[PDB]
Amino acid sequence: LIRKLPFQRLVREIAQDFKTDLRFQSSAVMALQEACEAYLVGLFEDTNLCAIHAKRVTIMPKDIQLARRIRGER
Amino acid sequence: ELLIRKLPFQRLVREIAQDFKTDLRFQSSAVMALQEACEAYLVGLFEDTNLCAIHAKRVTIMPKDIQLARRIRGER
Amino acid sequence: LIRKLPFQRLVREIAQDFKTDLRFQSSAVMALQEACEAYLVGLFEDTNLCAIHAKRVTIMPKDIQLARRIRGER
Amino acid sequence: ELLIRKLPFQRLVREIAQDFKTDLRFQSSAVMALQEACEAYLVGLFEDTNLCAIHAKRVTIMPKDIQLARRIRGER
Amino acid sequence: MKVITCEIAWHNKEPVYSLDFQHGTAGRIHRLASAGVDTNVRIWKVEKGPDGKAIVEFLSNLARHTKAVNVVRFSPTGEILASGGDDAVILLWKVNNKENWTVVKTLRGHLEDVYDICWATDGNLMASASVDNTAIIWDVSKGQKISIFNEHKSYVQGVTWDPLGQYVATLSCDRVLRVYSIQKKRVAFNVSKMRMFHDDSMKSFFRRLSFTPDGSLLLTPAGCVMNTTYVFSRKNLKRPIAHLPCPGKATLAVRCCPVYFELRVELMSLPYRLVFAVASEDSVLLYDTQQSFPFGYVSNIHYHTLSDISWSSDGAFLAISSTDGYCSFVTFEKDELGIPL
Amino acid sequence: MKVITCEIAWHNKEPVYSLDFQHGTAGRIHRLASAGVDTNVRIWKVEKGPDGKAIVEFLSNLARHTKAVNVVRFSPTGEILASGGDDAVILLWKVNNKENWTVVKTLRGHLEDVYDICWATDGNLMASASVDNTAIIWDVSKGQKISIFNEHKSYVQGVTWDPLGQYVATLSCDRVLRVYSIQKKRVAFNVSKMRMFHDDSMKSFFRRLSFTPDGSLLLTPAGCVMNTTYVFSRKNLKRPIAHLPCPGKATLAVRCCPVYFELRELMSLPYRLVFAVASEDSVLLYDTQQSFPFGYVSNIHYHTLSDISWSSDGAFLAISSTDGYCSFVTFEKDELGIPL
Amino acid sequence: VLQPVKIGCVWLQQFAACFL
Amino acid sequence: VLQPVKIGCVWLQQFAACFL
Amino acid sequence: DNIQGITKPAIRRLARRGGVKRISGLIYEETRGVLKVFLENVIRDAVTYTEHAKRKTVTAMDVVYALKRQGRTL
Amino acid sequence: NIQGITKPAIRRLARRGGVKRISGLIYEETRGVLKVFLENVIRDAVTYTEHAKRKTVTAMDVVYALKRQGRT
Amino acid sequence: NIQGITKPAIRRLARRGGVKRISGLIYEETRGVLKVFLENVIRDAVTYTEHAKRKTVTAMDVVYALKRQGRTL
Amino acid sequence: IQGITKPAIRRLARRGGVKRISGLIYEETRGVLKVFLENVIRDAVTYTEHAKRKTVTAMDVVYALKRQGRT
DNA sequence: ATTGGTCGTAGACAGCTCTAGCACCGCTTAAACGCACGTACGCGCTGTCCCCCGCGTTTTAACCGCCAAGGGGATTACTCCCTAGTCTCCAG
DNA sequence: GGAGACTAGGGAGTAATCCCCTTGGCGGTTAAAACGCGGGGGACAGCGCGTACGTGCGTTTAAGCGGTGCTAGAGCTGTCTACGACCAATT
Repeated sequence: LIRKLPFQRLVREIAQDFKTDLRFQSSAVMALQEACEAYLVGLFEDTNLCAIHAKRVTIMPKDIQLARRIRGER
Repeated sequence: ELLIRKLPFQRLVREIAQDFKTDLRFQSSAVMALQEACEAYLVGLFEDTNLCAIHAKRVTIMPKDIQLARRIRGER
Repeated sequence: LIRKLPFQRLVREIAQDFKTDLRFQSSAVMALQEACEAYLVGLFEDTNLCAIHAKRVTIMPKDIQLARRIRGER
Repeated sequence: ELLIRKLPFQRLVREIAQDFKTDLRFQSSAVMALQEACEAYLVGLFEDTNLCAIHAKRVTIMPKDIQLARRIRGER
Repeated sequence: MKVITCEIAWHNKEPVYSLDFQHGTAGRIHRLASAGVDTNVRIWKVEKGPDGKAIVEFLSNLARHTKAVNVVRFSPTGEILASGGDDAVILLWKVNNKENWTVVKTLRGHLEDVYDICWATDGNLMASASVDNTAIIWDVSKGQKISIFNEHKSYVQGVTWDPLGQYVATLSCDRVLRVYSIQKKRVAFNVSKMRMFHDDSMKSFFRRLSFTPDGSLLLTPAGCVMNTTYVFSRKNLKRPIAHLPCPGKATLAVRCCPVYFELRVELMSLPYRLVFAVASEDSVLLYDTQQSFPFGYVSNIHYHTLSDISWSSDGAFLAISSTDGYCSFVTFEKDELGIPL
Repeated sequence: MKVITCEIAWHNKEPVYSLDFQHGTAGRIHRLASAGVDTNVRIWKVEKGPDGKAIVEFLSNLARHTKAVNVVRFSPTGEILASGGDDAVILLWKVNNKENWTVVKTLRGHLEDVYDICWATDGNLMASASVDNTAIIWDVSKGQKISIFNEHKSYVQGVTWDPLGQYVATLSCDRVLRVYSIQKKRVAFNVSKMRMFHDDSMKSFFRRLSFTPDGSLLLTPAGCVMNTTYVFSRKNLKRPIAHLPCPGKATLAVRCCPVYFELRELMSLPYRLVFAVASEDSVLLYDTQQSFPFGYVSNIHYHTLSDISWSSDGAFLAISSTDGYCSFVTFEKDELGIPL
Repeated sequence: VLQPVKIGCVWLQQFAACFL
Repeated sequence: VLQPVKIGCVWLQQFAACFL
Repeated sequence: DNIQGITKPAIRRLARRGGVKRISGLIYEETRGVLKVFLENVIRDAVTYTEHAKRKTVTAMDVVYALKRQGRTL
Repeated sequence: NIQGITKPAIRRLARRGGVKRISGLIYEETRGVLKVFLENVIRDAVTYTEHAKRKTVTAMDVVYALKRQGRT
Repeated sequence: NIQGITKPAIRRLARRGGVKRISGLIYEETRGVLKVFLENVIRDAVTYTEHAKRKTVTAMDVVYALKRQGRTL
Repeated sequence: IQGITKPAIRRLARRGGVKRISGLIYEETRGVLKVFLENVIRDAVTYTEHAKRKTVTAMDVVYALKRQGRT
């Protein structure tokens, strides 16, 4: 549940990078919102998993890069 | 390369086959191909867990970390 | 992947059956297309699953009536 | 409205609990919730299997039916 | 008056959600319909006995609904029965089990639990309130939806149709009331701050408010100043004239008797007074137009939360339903409330 | 002539997918680049030995690609190296391991295996062909996409740029040739029937056809009559003038030497051009004037051939196969003919 | 159990309405 | 093993040209 | 009468994809019946979601939530 | 452990499940079905209890779980 | 622009993720992860919509991107 | 199933770059070995029955690689 | 304490499975056909822009307590590193 | 048959493991503001739709017969009939 329009013009600016004059319909907008929210909740959940795994309550980025390397990110 | 003996793998394959259904012949080429894919996958998850333990800042490994990796994969 | 014009006729006819003065998107129409495709093919693997348990190759309606009653959508 | 012997059910679910986490206290309400889920799902499953067996034309029921239904279910 | 409690389970001990009397009745015997978790709509025959106590007689069972039913409504003429619930299907039953009923039109378009239904005076236009954050206007003769009101941001638990046929009053779980003019089909008024009503913590699935039978005033239960019931007017819908204090449990139901009583602080000034019933979670308060304080109060008659109340055609019966699976009635003698016009 | 087969694995015993010589070379030593499954692009140094046999010298390794690489292309000036593959990223390498290379522009926009790349004569325009059923036109200086040709309905395994800069010749796996006019940016011609080309049963991942260096004629491999190579002309692209029969396996590659040779006839001009055609397990060497092939080499590779390449002077003819081994064809001084 | 307390018709003061 | 057969410069008849 | 738009060879080759070899002709009519009833089912929820966005035009996102309700997301 | 359910109980529950003729090995696959079913439910109950920081498993927890897999 | 991933918005999304305690540097490494994976997914999405000869991306492209990234939902 | 010898596990571990290994490693390694063995053989026989064949073939494991995405 | 719940035995036969029997309607072309598909293109029109104003809930900064990540050290525990039979995989 | 390997087994010792600050960065608090939500034309320029086009490979009928559904008779077996013993269970 990110705030709508800040996210939408994040998407707009990062879409303009490939080539300008790109129009996106609201349908695909909420679709990509669904995609981003699903990914972030999944990654956050797995970070909590590996964090209590790390036997520290507070979150650490090292957990994040760990998850990336296991999830095939880099 | 190969570091797992052919006969134990073949006999467990025949065990599960006769558990499922008899008269299922296994060819040597298919058996060795499946075995090498087996070793590749298992070693892949193995160093996956190795890196997990490296983050776990404890050089010795304990399998609950491996089970974290499992639910990362979502296999079970 | 099945066919296009008769299914568009189907969806338009059922739409006017619901209510007139409505419009469909082409992309949405084809999306409905693969959606119905997937649902029917899944039902049909269920059909095969029953018939194999029915230890007969050829299929009679009671297979698909099981499919539906067993999952109970109707 | 229950037929499974309630305290054997309680001991079963308790023994399952301490197989994973030790010293889990259960009250009557939790036990009856587990029950109601139990008989509900099993009666649905047997309804399924009986009608499938009727499709099978065979009066007797054997677990090829229940395996059939579960391979429908997607649980495996 | 006398109060008689139904100690026999109407729907096999399942909670009752709604009650409605046949508005088409014109004599002493009245027809009452009930809705429960058992996916059945039971119409009963309610009539006074020799001693004046209410007597309940079972007439028909309506099991077409696949899931539970939360609201049941009769037409102002009594011809068509409206019934919708968990399966989110609105059925227009008709007299074709001592008797039988058949669904005329399937007014589908809702998604989940439908909580409040109101019949328009003409009987040809429908207001439906459901959890789905919307109110849909339907055509009874056409059997098709014609208008949509999606301004609700929470569970819609109460709606009523203006008897004058000008506005539409809605109550939702968001402590926000929305008024829709029947001509423009847009929001005419909106009140949220005086909070103004009770939040989601209130334990009743219904927020049923109803207009005054003449439409001059609107009675909105489940208010907060403590629990209260605010009153609005057609002159100004953005400010309450007064509120009825009901400390303790929150009011959830407002029903007005369709019989105009003569005059025997005054909420509204016309030569006639109207007696209405307000049902809280465990208490029922009976007011009239002219008196600020209630002239009747019944409590400690049901073991769980009350769900719905209904007035009879002549006002001699006041059915009360609760969530414990049991219902109750309030019986008034000949013109006990007052002398009808 | 002499044929020398490289018996040392170039990419650690993995199949070789492409080969290309440095078009910027102008002397005796030529620079060759290779593509393999090892996600690495190896540029080699190829030069004749004292006896005339080909000698291969390793120069650089290009491991930036995350996945397999299918096609490697040099610019006509030889400055910029084009490389794309399974990761579907078109890298414009530049000379910055004996030597080093650096990617200039990232011409991304493709999805999976990119099979055929053709440089325009000016070198500022790219034609990109991949499994993704599309052909994308790019600007080298801009590094951005400018035109799209996605009318293909199957694996786009062959494309070449018109040397005259008028049309675009594309070969897809659907046995259909598509000609795209360069000014209209639409389809110019469509030929599918005399089927004419080979179906999916042909085992080569490539359908690389190339125009004649003058652009007058177009040579398309992987045809049917039986396996053959049809010849088209600018005058009429809807009917082949003739076909070169190749019984056995289907032809997969067409490459023409960039050196014009004197006449010692498919097309009637005072010069003749020698081109190389690679089948699955055989190579036939033709010339412009003689219908029959003047050279034929076979039984030198244990698996299917993948790519061939002529040298800048025509003295080297590299051959790549899918067995991890490559081979070269060496001609003596002007053995093919007298250069113009 | 519950203890029923019923108040008859008295022509209570805890619920006297307060105006605004 | 493979038996290489190589044909030198002959200025093969199995691959003679065929026209239409 | 577009219901008959789903033909004998089309259903036969869907069957081929399904995992059957022999199927009787008496299954085509029940196939169109199951197709029509469940397109009814899915499009009901689809049009509800469409009305939710104050839309007079259906969108491809609607069928997604429709299958989520039906438990067959894709 | 899993033997908390008795074979006669299995038989009577099957009998009111509408079946008349039954084989033996059903008494053992039914236990596997039951454990496979209940593991997910109890896992979700543990998750919800940790979310609410209630050590004891409540009725409403199980009810909302059954709502999650859809057999309320 | 890029800082549009609001800090307390990150906080509440972590809340829904069951996160206990949150540090500052997360509030922009989340921006990094978001930007890179959206770059990837809208990349193959615009490719998929280019296959359709369509100048606007669709939810179909998004869902196929999720299949290719193994997070189908 | 016992055939996966524990010293083989340990030498494959030594190849994997680990240094000190807990003893209880072996049983769960074998278990998740056989779960994927089961998945692959299930997909193999799924393709094989459509092929109307009874013998395992390398094409089956290649399609298993394609399906699971490990290619 | 007793008390209903359970368990395990003995065989009659009801019925699942196997074999034998039978017919009949899916493959399998050959020929008629038709709508499926592809583009234009004029016509409809739907999504829209985007600004500001309205206006208002959340964002951001900083404080202050204080919970916890990590260091230190004592504590146990577990593969060395052979030692040795073995045993069986594989070659002859 | 015979030679690498593994399985059974001590040593301690390095590697986890839990305790003890410990402080510093982090969890709620506050004020407002600042973008967040929204809606309204504007019709301009983007968008699909229907139909025409044609024409060609998918669609339709049918022979036709035989691989596959349908019926008879086993026929041999594992319940569920009654029961006699244990036997966990509520209080």
